[PDB]
Amino acid sequence: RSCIDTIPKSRCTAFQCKHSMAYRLSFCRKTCGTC
Repeated sequence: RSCIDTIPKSRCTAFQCKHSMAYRLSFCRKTCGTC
């Protein structure tokens, strides 16, 4: 189970991490903690 972020965490900030899953889905996989 290997996933990698491919976004600026900046985008998956606390404000979009639990708001913009569009990043926190599989863009900020680890970065947020969703993969």
